[PDB]
Amino acid sequence: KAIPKDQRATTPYMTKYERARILGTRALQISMNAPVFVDLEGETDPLRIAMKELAEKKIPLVIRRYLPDGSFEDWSVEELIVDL
Amino acid sequence: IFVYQNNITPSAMKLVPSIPPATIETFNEAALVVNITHHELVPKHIRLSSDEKRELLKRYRLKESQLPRIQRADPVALYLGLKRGEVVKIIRKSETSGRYASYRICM
Amino acid sequence: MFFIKDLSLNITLHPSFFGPRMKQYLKTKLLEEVEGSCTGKFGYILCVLDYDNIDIQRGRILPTDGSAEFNVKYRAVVFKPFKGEVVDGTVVSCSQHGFEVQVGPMKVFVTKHLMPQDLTFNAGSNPPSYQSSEDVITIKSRIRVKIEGCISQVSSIHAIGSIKEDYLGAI
Amino acid sequence: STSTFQTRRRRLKKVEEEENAATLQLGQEFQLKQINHQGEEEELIALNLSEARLVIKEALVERRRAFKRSQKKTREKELESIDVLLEQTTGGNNKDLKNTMQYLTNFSRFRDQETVGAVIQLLKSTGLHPFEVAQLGSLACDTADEAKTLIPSLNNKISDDELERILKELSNLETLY
Amino acid sequence: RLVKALEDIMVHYDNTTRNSLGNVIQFIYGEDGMDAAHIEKQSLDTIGGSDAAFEKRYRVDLLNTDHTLDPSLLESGSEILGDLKLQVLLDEEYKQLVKDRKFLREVFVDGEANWPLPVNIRRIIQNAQQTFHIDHTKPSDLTIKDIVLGVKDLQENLLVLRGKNEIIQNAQRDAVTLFCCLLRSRLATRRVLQEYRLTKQAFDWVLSNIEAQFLRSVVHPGEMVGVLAAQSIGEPATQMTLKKVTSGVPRLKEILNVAKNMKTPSLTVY
Amino acid sequence: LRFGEMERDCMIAHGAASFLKERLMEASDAFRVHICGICGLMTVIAKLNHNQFECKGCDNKIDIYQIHIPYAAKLLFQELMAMNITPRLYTDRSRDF
Amino acid sequence: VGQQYSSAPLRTVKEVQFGLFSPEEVRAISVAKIRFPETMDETQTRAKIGGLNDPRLGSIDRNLKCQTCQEGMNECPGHFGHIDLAKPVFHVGFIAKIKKVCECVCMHCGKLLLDEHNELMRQALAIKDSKKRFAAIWTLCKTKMVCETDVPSEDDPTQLVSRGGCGNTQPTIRKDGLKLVGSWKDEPELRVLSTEEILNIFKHISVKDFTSLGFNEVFSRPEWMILTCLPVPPPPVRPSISFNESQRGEDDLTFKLADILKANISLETLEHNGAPHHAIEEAESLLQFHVATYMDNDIAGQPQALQKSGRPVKSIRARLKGKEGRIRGNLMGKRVDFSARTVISGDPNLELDQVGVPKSIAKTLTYPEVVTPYNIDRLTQLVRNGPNEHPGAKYVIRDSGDRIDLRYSKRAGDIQLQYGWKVERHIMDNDPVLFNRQPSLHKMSMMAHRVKVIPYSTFRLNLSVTSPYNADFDGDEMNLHVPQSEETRAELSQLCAVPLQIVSPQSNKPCMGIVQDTLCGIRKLTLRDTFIELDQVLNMLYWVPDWDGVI
Amino acid sequence: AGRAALYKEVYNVIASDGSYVNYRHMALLVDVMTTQGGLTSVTRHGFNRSNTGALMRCSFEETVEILFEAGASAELDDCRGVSENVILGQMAPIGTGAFDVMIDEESLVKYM
DNA sequence: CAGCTAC
RNA sequence: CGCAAUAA
DNA sequence: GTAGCTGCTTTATTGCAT
Ligand SMILES: [Mg+2]
Ligand SMILES: [Zn+2]
Ligand SMILES: [Zn+2]
Ligand SMILES: [Zn+2]
Repeated sequence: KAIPKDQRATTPYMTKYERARILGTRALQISMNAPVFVDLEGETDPLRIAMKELAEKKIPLVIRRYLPDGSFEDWSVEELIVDL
Repeated sequence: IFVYQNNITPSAMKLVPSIPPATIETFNEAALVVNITHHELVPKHIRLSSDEKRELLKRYRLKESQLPRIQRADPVALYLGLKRGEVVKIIRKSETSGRYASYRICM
Repeated sequence: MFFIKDLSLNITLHPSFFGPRMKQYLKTKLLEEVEGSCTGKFGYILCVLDYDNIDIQRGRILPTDGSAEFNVKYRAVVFKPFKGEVVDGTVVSCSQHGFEVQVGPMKVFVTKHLMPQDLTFNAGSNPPSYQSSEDVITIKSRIRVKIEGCISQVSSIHAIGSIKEDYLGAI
Repeated sequence: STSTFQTRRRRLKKVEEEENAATLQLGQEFQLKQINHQGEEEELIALNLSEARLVIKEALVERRRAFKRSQKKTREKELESIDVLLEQTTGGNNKDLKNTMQYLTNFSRFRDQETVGAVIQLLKSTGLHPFEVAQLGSLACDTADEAKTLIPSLNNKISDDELERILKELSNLETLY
Repeated sequence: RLVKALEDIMVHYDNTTRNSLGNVIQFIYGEDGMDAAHIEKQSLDTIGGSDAAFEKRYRVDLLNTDHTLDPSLLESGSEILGDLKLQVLLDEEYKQLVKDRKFLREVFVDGEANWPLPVNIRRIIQNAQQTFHIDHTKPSDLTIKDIVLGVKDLQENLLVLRGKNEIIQNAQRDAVTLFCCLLRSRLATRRVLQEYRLTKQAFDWVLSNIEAQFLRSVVHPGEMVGVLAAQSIGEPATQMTLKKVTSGVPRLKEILNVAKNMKTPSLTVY
Repeated sequence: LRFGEMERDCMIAHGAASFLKERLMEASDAFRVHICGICGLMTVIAKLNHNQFECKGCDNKIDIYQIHIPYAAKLLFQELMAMNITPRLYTDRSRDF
Repeated sequence: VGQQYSSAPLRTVKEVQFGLFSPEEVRAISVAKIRFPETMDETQTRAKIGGLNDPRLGSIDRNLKCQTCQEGMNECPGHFGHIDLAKPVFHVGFIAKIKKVCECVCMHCGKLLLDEHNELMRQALAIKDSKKRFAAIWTLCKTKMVCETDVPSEDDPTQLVSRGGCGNTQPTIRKDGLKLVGSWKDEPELRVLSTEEILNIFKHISVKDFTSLGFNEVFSRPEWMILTCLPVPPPPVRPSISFNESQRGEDDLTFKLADILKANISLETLEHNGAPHHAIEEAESLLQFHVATYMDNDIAGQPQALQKSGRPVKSIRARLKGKEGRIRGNLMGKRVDFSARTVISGDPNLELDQVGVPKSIAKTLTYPEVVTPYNIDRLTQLVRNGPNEHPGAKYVIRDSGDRIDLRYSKRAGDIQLQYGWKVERHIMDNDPVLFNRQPSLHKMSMMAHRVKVIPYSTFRLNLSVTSPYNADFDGDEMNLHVPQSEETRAELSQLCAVPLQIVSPQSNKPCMGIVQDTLCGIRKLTLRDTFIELDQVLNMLYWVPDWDGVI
Repeated sequence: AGRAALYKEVYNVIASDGSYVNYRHMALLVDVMTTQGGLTSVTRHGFNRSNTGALMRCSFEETVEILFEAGASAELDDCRGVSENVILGQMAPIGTGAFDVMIDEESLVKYM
C-alpha cells in the first residue's frame, strides 16, 4: 500500500536500534569512501563521523518502519527526534 | 435456556440445534449455584457488535486469527452465550497501570 | 511489430556514487545496460524514451555494504520478430544456401529452398547473386520476406524467412 | 536483465508457452491487454515503422537537450543528421540503434508528425488488434489481397472495399521522397 | 524451552506485542508499554493512610480561615481567600484525588503503596529543589490555576500509544491511568506549595522533565521482549539451590508443563 | 570457539541483528548458491564464466537468482532432498499477509 | 562470500515451500544415471566410473571437471543423481501416513468413504487446517469399511440417493515392520498390501480428495509418499576421506546407497530371469529395507542393520536430529572465526567497560579495515610494521579479490595501499568486542568492552562487571568475539556496551555494583571514626582521574 | 481467572526464593500460554505444534519428523521467524533489522 | 525412566 | 567415529 | 486399560582404540 507522510502513528523519536543502526550503516558507507556531509573537523573515524552527521541531522537516510500487517511508515533521520 | 437438574437424555438433547434462527442452551442446576463472574479472580467481559468488532479489527490492522481466543464452552463464554465469531473485550486491573483493554474472539 | 513496453530494472549502486549527481549516474548506467540489450521475452531493446522522467524511487541499502538497490522503472522501444510476421529489409550477404536480409537491428535468412525454383544461385557473379527470369537479387537489393521461425540466441534474435508465397519478391 | 510491470506467478510447472504466430498469438508479454507504470491498464502499444523513426528521433534528441542542461554547471540527408544525434546521446556500442535508425529512416513511409498523425487516426478506427494496425501502416499495399495475405490476421475483420479505401488513402498520405 | 517458546515475540512499531504470525499477545507490552529498565519503586501516597490525614494533606479550602492556603506560601495568598471560581477547581481537583483513593484501593486490595513506575517523580523534584536554591520561607508565585492546570496538561503529553482514532486513544488513557494517580498524588496544590515550595519556574521545570523523562521510558519497537522476559525467568531459575507445598524448581517445572497430578494439590477456601 | 544456541539467544535479545547474522555467516559458513526462480532448487547448472545457467528438467537459463546462505544450509536442504523432500527457495513472497 | 563473480542477480530467500519429489522431477534434475554400485576405479585405475560418484555428479581429486560446470570443489555445490528402483517402496517416515490414508479411501475405486452426504463428515471438510482436517477426516472414516454405492440424502431416510459405486469391503490395516496388512471381514482373510497396489490406489485418488486430506496438487500428492525414483545426493553430502593417494575414505551414506543399489539390481535380474515368483518378494523386502534405513535407522522393529563392525550406520534422519546435528548443531549455532578464549582474572585498574586482551591475542585476531584517506597512513604503517611487532597487521587484500600474505610476500616492506583496499590489522586499543562467559543465560552474559592490549596471557576484566557474567577466578575462562563490519561493532558499542547493561530490564534495578575489597573497604573508609591526613588525602585526590584539582 | 492463577503461581515460585522479577515477564509468558485458548504447555506437546512456521518448530525436539510432514502437507514458511533467517543466514526482523534504510535522493542534494 | 498422547 | 575422564 | 514415543544445561581440555 504505503502510508501518507501524514496519518502515521509510530513514535516521533528514533528507536535505539534505528539510531544504533543508522550510524553503523552510514559509517560503513563513509568507510567505503562515500560522500561526507559535514566538516570533518579533524575527525578521521567513520562511526565518529556518523555520530556527527547524525547530530547535525545531515544524514540522507530514510527509515522504513514496517507494521505487523505489511503496511509501513517512512521517516527521515532529519525528521525523527534523537532524544535517547 | 434450560435449567436441567441432574441431566438430560442423550436422545433429548439431540434436538437442540434443529430449529434456527432461534438457538437453545442447557445449564445444570448445581452448575449455577454460584455466579462465577462474581469471583475475585474473574474480570468482567463484554460482547461486541459486528460493528465494534469489525472496528477493533480494522483499528489494529488485524486478521481474525491473530486475535486471542476464548473457548466456546469457557465458563464465562456460556454465561454471556457467545458465538463462533463474536468478540469479547476484557477490561481488568493491572499492577502496571490501572486498567488494561484486552479482547478475545471466540472459537 | 515494434512496440513500446514498460519495464523496470534493479541496479545496485556502490556507496561511492552516493553523491548529488547520483540520480544521474543511476540513469546513465541504466542505459549502459539496457539500450542495446536483447532478450527472448522482450527482444531487441532499442531506446529508452522520455529520458527526463525516469523513476528511481527511494532505493534501499543492502545490509553488509552501503550498496543501494534502486528499482529503475521506465519505458523504452523494442522490436522482436515473430513467426508468420511479414517485414522487408536490405539484403546483406549471399551464398549457395540463400541470402540474408537485414530487417532492422535483426537479420532474417532465406534458404535456396525457401525461395522459388525459377531463381537459381548465380556462382560466377560479382558480387554473388540469384536470378529469376526477370529478376536479380543481390546485396543492397530490397526484398520483403515472411518470418517463418525465430531463434533467440545470446543477445541477438535470428529467424528464417520464405519468399515463396505470393507478393514476396523484390520491390 | 530487466523486468516488466506484470507479476505472473510461477507455479513450478513451466509449460504452457504457446508459440508465436501472426494469429495475434504474441507471447504473453504482448497481450493487447498490458499494464502501465501507473498501474493502469493500457492497450498494447504497436509502433509502425517511420512512426517509430519519429518516436526515437524525438526522444533521442530531447535527451541531447537534458544532456546539456547539465553542462553549464531528405532521405540520405537524414542519414547524416542521425549519425550525429547518435554519436552524442547513444552509446556507440549500441550498434543496433545505429542500424535501426538506418533501416527505420530508410524504409520509412512518411516524414511529418502530421502525416503520421492522420495515418494513425485513419487506421485507428477499425478495431484491429494493434499489431495489424502497425502492419497496414508500414507495408505498401495495392489490392485488399496483398494485405489480407501479408497480414493474415485480417481476413474477416473488414470488407475488401473498405480495407481497399483505407489502402488507397495510404498510397496518398504516403509522403513522397 | 522458555527460549524457543518466546523467541519471535517482539514489540512492533504499533506498540503491540506479537510473534511470527502477528498474533497479538499483549496490545501494550506489559500493559503499560514501558521499558523495564526505566522503572523504580514509587509510592502512591494517595492510597495508604488514614481518612483523616488524607484530607489534611491534599485538601484546599478557599472558603475557610483554617483550611485555606496560608498566604505565607502562595504569593497571591490573601487575594485568593474566598475566591469562588477557584474553589471550583480546588474541589474539582480534590474530588479527583479521591476518585484516585478509591481507584487504587480497588486494584491493590492489599494496601501496598510501593510499586514499579516509570519516571521517578520523587527525585525529579529534589533536583529541582537545589537547582533553584528555593527557600522554605518566601512565597510562591504560582496561581492556584497555574498549578492545577499545568498538571492537567502534563498528562495529555505522556503519550504511550500515539493513535489518531477512538479505540486507540482509549488505550492511551488505559495504559497510563495508574502513572497519573501517582502524578496527581505528588502534584496536588497543597503538596506542591506547602511540602515542596516551588517557584513558577521550578514547577515549569519539574513538569517539563516528568514529560521528556516519561517519553524516554517508553518501550522501543524492536525490543525482543519474549527472549528478554524468557531469560528473566529462567535466570533466577538457575540461582535456585534447594508451607510444605511443592515449591521451587520442580514446582516451576510442574507448571510450565501443565501437568495433571501435581504433587501438592491444596485449595484455600475463605 | 563456538557461538552455540545460548550465545545466539543473547544477541537476539540485544537486537544485534547484523552482528548476529555476521557471526553466523562471514565468521563461519557463508556460501553462494544458485536457484531456479521457479522450482526452488539448487540444480542450476551455473558456469559462472560463460554466464550460462540452465537447470533443464525445469529448463531455463533465464529466471535464476544467486543467494547467500550457510553451507550448513545448502546441506540441510540437500540432505532433505536425498530423503525426498522439496525445500523450495523463493526470492519473493506471494502468499502475502 | 564464496569467491568468483556471478552475473546472476542476487536476492534473499523470502518463502520456503515444502513439498515431496515427483518420481519424474528426480529424473529432470539428475545429471547421472547411477547404475553401477562400485565407487569407481576404471579397472583399479584411480578415477571414477560412470556408475556412482561423478557419473557426472560433483567431483573429488581437486579437479575443475563437473560436466564442464568447472569451478571445482569449493564453488560447485552438489549435483544430484538418482537411481531407478525395481519396485515401489515406502518412505520410512511416511509409512505412518500412507497407512492412515488407505483407511480413508477405498481400493479398487479410489474415493473417500465419507461424502458431503454424511453430515459428521461435512463439518470435517469445513475445518480449514491441512492438519486438523486430515485429523478429523481420518477419525471419522476409519470406521466404515464398506465403500457404499447409495446413502440416505439430506431429505428422507426413505430415499437412498446414489454416488460412486463399488461397495467392496475394506480391510482394517495394521503395520508390520515395513509392510501393511489387513483383514477383510465368516472368518479372516489376511493379505499383504503390495506397494505396487497401494501406489496405484493412491494415484487414482481424486484431485479434490487429495486436497480434502491435507495434500497438495502441485507439491505433495499422496501418490508421492511411495518412492519410485531415488534422488542420489552428490559427494559434498557424503564426502570421502582419501588418505594421500592409494587409500579409501568412503562416507557412511555412500555405502547405504551402494547397498540400496546392489539390492536393487538383484531384483531386476530376477524379474527378467529365473523368477520363482514369490521367492522374489523375498528379495523385494530387502530394497524396502535398505532404502528405509538409508533415511531412517532408529525404528521400533529393531534390526539396526549394523555396518560390518557392529557400528549402527548414520541414516540421514540421524544427521539432522536435534543437538549436535545440522539444525540445532550447525545452523542454530556454529563455530566461529575471530574468537579467542583464556583465563580471566580481575583487575582494579580498568574502567567497567574495559577488557584486557593479552598482546599474544591482539596479534592473532584481526579487523578488516578499508583503506581510506583518513588512515591511508596509519595503515601503511601497520602494513609495513609487519605482523609481529604489536601495533601491526597481517593481511592486505586488494580489489582483485586476492590476498597478500603480509608475513611471507616478498613485498612485505613494500605495498602502496590503494583507496578501496582492505588491510586486515591487529586488534588495537579500543576496538569494541563481544566478551562473554558461558553458560550464557542472561542478556548480560555477553557484553561489549573496550579492548585494551596488555601483557601476560589473560583476559583482565574489571571486578564490578564480574557478577553479571556470574564469573570469578577459580580457574574460569571466557570467550572473546571480534566484530567484523563497520556497522557490526556499532551494534555492540551502541546496544551491548557494558556501560549500558548497567540497569537490568529483568529487575528494574542495576545488575552490577561494588563488591569484595572495594566494598569491604568503602565501609571502613566511611565511618565517623575514620580520618585521613594531608599526605594521603592528597594522593587519594590524585587517584580520582576527574579531580577538579581542588583540595 | 485462570491466567491469574497461572501467573499467581509462577510468581509465588520466583518469590519464595527472594528474587524479584518484573510482572511484564512472567505476565508475558503466562500470556503466551494463555491466549491461544486454554493452557498451552511450554512443551513439544503444546506451543511447538501450533501454526508457526515449519523450519522454526523444526529447530526444537521433533525436527526431522516435523520436517517430513512439512513437505508432506506442502507447508509454507514465511521466514518471519527469528530462527528462520538464522538458518538461512539473513538479517532477522529483530531490533536492528525490524525496519529498512533508504538513501532519499532528494535530501541527498539538499545537503551540500 | 517419566509424562503424555495413541491405539 | 564411539569410550573415558577433567575443568567451571 | 495398555502400549508407544522423545528428551536429558553450557562451553573446554585431554587421554584413549580400531
Ligand atoms: Mg567459578
Ligand atoms: Zn528448476
Ligand atoms: Zn558442478
Ligand atoms: Zn470403492
